[PDB]
Amino acid sequence: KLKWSKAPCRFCGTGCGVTVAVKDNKVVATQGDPQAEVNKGLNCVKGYFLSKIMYGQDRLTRPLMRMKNGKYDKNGDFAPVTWDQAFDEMERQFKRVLKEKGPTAVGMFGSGQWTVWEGYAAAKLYKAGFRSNNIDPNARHCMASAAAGFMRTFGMDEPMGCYDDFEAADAFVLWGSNMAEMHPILWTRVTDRRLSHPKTRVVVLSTFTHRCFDLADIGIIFKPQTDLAMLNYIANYIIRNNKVNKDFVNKHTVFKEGVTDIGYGLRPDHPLQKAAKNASDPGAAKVITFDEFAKFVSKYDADYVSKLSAVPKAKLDQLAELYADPNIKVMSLWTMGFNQHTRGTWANNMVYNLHLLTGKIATPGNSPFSLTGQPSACGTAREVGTFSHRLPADMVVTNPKHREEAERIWKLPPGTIPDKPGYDAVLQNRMLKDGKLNAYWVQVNNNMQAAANLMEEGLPGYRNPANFIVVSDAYPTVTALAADLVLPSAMWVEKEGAYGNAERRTQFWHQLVDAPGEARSDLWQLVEFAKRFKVEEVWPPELIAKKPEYKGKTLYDVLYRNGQVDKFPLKDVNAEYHNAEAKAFGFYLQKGLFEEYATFGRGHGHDLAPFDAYHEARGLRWPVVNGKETRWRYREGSDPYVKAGTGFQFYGNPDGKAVIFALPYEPPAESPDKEYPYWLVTGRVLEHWHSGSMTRRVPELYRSFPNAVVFMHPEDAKALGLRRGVEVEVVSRRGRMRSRIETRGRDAPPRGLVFVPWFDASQLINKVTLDATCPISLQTDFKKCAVKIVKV
Amino acid sequence: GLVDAMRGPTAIANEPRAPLLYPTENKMQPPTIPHKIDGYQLDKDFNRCMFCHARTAIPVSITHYMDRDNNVLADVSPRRYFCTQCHVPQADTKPLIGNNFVDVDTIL
Ligand SMILES: Nc1nc2c(c(=O)[nH]1)N[C@H]1C(S)=C(S)[C@@H](COP(=O)(O)OP(=O)(O)OC[C@H]3O[C@@H](n4cnc5c(=O)[nH]c(N)nc54)[C@H](O)[C@@H]3O)O[C@H]1N2
Ligand SMILES: Nc1nc2c(c(=O)[nH]1)N[C@H]1C(S)=C(S)[C@@H](COP(=O)(O)OP(=O)(O)OC[C@H]3O[C@@H](n4cnc5c(=O)[nH]c(N)nc54)[C@H](O)[C@@H]3O)O[C@H]1N2
Ligand code: HEC
Ligand code: HEC
Ligand code: SF4
Ligand SMILES: [Cl-]
Repeated sequence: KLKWSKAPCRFCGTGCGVTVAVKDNKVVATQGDPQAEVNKGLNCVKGYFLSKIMYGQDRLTRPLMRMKNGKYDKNGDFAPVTWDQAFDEMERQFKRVLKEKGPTAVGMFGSGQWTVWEGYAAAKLYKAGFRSNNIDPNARHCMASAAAGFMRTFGMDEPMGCYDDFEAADAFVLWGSNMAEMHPILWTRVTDRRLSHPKTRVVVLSTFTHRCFDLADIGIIFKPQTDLAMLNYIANYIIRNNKVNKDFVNKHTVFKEGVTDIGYGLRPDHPLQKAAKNASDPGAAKVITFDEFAKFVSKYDADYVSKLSAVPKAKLDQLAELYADPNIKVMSLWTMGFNQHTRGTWANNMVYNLHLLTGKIATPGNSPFSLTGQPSACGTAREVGTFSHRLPADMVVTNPKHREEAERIWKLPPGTIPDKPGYDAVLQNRMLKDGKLNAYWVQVNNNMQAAANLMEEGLPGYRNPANFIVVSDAYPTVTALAADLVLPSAMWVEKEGAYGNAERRTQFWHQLVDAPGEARSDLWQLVEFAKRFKVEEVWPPELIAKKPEYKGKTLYDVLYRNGQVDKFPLKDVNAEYHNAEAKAFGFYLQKGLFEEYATFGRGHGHDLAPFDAYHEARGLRWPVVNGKETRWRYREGSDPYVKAGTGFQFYGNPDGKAVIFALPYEPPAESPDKEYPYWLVTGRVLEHWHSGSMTRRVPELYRSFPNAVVFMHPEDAKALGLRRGVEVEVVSRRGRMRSRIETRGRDAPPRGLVFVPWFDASQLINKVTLDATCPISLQTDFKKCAVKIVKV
Repeated sequence: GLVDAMRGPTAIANEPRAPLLYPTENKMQPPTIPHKIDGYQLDKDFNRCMFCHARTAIPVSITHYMDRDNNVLADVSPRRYFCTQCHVPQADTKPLIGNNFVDVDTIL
């Protein structure tokens, strides 16, 4: 009676497989997929409520446009309109802005919860169609430091290990990851390894105590940002105790020293930016020797590091010894504590240094493993390259050979792709406020809630009368409330999808149900809108003169009906499932997109299997070469790209070697002071996803954790005259929010620090945070700034 | 018009009064925990839940005693040890908005 079909979980980058039961157009149940290798049948509480996430009573079903006196008005209340009406106004607004200001004044803010084909369609629309690089995603707030860290150390993105490392590690080292709540099924694999093989050690480092400490053998609370000094201490330890894997280092690594004093990614007239010496080229580095590297880290001794970090020397040593001991297989894990960090690219480099010095990489259990947060920050944002500097498969717009290769695959005139990186996430809000980004489309994110410094940048940027803001969502959100046009979107299994998880596993799903009302997928909206633009309106004449076959053609024709993206006909669609977009445009759009996109990575290290293979499997891990997935990269015998006889080949780098970097501790952008004497850390809880727009509309998840709270040390509550349950304002120099004190909760911070989760749309903690970023990756540090706490 | 019930009526620029912390209610999806769990130890030294729910309160089902290969073991699987990844208590308060889910439970 039920029809059960496979899909990845809609939520975290773990990428659990689920099976989904449908009857009469409704998801009636889901279950953890017992045949999926990632989770073998388990989910967490979020996964187990997937059957409720599409059914909030206020699901968007019609376009809503601000209207006054019968026409679009910025000051108008939202009124329902047709799809043609919505797209007419969008078309007017985009064309007006393009003629007056050009493509640097249009933009898109996308998502690592886009399906792979959504992100690819949006990248073509902006980079090849509008000729704008102002497309960037919420994964900018997330994995940008990790991807910069990979490109610097390895020359290619994403982990070289895989989830199988959890069954082989002898020591897990969590560098601020709260896996117990944020990658629950991976933490179950940690817990299984540890309880079943009890010589295994679990080391948890954090700026506050949380549920991971319930398993930890060694728990380390450290001062925000002083992880940089701890990582160097370990490197020094390995060297001073003669535990370098010298053959590995000589064969497979080189050494660089990075430029320092690189500022904090603030507006250029901010005093911190003016103060910095090297903000202009903050990723520069020079070649050095091993010995210069050993000298550099020798400054990071126990006296300096233990005082700076507040971690006792005995613990720094227990930790350093697991890294050093050649017989211990070490899996290091990190998430936003390393990446949302004003030196988080360096921290990424620095944890790879520990593994490179010892040769503990790319083999089972010996695994520096960057955890990804969103379900498709990897499969979509990073691999498709939906970022202001990117092209697909690690390519960059600044490289002329990369632009040539995109223009070849996309059948564009030479010189079509813009060569200068466009506006990244943080800069998009600053340019909106400054009225320089005037037509803007947000899809599958809630960036008004999610971006730091809401009151100074994002809210006045969205409400600026010079700008026109379109938001595609499934539900009302504060982002949609700040927009001018809201488009009702089809979500999760209302559309055929692909998501790529933290271990390079791309997982497909069919469309299993039909969206309510006139909700339509983000994919449909992008490709439909592209019909509204002729090449003569969006391309300089000299490009049309080089491909004159395109005269008078629309972007829909150039980008989507190009002989490639439309080469698979309706008869290729599996007739047992709907496919709304295929029916809408007249060909198998997802398959054509995927196969054209897959041309970028095939034979270049990022190989995706044939489209149909993913509808048959429970994911496959890239590179998929001759039908076989790859579990360990860069290791001979595991990765088909590695030359025989080399042992290891980091073939992202021209000499095949990984880079070890000498980089210092530098302090946060904003630390506590006399006026604002507490650290504010922000983040998540197990039961809610991100902005809460999905989870906090599920009755059981709302009731499990109805409101955000200020987690506070009991001695700090006593010093402030507070008790559990009293209301406070949390206040920074930027803004304020009101919430209740929790001195007895699952997060127990040290004195001087509070933790506030960001899932509650009535408690917008991103009014308080600072949009300072790592200057290399442009990723915001939401994990530390200075606040005071005042009674209401 | 357009309202976000997860925020309530307050414009983005303003700051709503926070509700009280709600007490926890006393009284196939993982069942919710129909009792308070404040102060219950759940760590590698002691699993308070197993104190009443061991197959030795309604006991855990045999699935909870299964490893990754579906071998039934003589004690709770490490994979199920941290109960609160899947089972959650509930505040004694109504949902913010309706939800049109259906459980299979009630449609076969
Ligand atoms: N339940 C749930 N899970 C999710 C999500 C969700 O919304 N809910 N979202 C997913 C996404 S996209 C992401 S990015 C991840 C986030 O996963 P995490 O990064 O694990 O979780 P957060 O709660 O964002 O961050 C809290 C951690 O930041 C660490 N931290 C703070 N400052 C520092 C520092 O200076 N150094 C280091 N090293 N650590 C620091 C603290 O130690 C704390 O453990 O979760 C993913 N999984
Ligand atoms: N203070 C603070 N801020 C943070 C973080 C932090 O740790 N602290 N974490 C940062 C990080 S790592 C990340 S990943 C971001 C996450 O921030 P966002 O991605 O902005 O947050 P989400 O709530 O996941 O937004 C997803 C949106 O997609 C909508 N929706 C669901 N399905 C669909 C669909 O198929 N189509 C469309 N159009 N809409 C859909 C949902 O209703 C929701 O509004 O937050 C960043 N912001
Ligand atoms: C005895 C002092 C208990 C402790 C310790 C824990 N639980 Fe419990 N639980 C207890 C009773 C008497 C009942 C009601 C009878 C029943 O089985 O429902 C429960 C109920 C649950 C449930 C609901 C099971 C169902 O509805 O099918 C769950 C999921 C549950 N309890 C979980 C749970 C957890 C995770 C605990 C540690 C934090 C825990 N219980 C401790 C008695 C007692
Ligand atoms: C997810 C990986 C879970 C973990 C960890 C724990 N439980 Fe569970 N439990 C889970 C599900 C999906 C279900 C329903 C289906 C099933 O396998 O039975 C349950 C059920 C229970 C029950 C009810 C048993 C019954 O006969 O109906 C109880 C009392 C219960 N679970 C308790 C419990 C305890 C104490 C756990 C920690 C040791 C625990 N569960 C972990 C999913 C998950
Ligand atoms: S661990 Fe992540 S992927 Fe798995 S069920 Fe929970 S939210 Fe989904
Ligand atoms: Cl607020």
